[PDB]
Amino acid sequence: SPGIWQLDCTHLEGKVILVAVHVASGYIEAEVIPAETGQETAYFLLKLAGRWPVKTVHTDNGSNFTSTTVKAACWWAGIKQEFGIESMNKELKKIIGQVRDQAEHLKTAVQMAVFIHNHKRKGGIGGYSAGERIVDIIATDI
Amino acid sequence: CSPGIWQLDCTHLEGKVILVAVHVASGYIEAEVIPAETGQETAYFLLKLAGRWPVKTVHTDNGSNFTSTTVKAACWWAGIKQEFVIESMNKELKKIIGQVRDQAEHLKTAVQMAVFIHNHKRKGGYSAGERIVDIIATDIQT
Ligand SMILES: Nc1nc2ccc(F)cc2s1
Repeated sequence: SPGIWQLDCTHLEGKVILVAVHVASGYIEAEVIPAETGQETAYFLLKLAGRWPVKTVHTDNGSNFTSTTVKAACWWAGIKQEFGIESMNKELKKIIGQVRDQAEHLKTAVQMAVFIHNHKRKGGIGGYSAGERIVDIIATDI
Repeated sequence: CSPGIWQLDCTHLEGKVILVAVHVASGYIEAEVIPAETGQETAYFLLKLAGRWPVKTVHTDNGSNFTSTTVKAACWWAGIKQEFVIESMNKELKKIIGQVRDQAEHLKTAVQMAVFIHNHKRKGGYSAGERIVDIIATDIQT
């Protein structure tokens, strides 16, 4: 189902990175957040939901994800939370390692890695990148 | 017009700076309150945008944040041509901001609520969110 996303917090360089994956496509969005809090998580989720048609979000029982602020954002946006990507975290961290030297700050490196992940040609022919896939899948669904 | 073209501009509200991106072919928008009207903040926003959508060309005015070499380096890295609608989009967005404000103390949150309403709810029978995905998918498929 094209409305399903997984969200998770992972950790690198002593910082927190919130990762969202579109399950059907493998498309990713990620951002370094100042602290592993409900407030930061809710803002991230609200931005995500204004951009893609988000219906259900699967997370673990981490305190940021079970927070009242996240519950409120999901309620406002009409998102169903399921409690309850690890390979995605691994792939994202791998790409981060590949570009890390091209930025001073991890926050910039993370966005470079998202770009690379979503846009890189897969299987030796155009049209099968994560970013091309999510667009095709969502368009076909509507 | 080409599905890879976006316009970016800054607008102001309550003494804060709001960076706005419009996908020209669809009317879809992304916006965020940014800490300062700087090249660094603009470049970060643009890198995130470019990691999410296939951005080929960005139109802006000659504001110092848009002409900065940090924005230029981001465009180089991401393969984006800079060229030096949004007017009305700014007014539209501000109107919605007032309408969602009841669940948003901070303008930061309000802005994202308004983007959500603009892209998903307004149908003026497709939403801008449906249109962008259909325009881009059709481009990919051809
Ligand atoms: N490596 C790690 N860094 C942080 C930073 C914050 C936090 F809450 C948990 C962790 S685990």
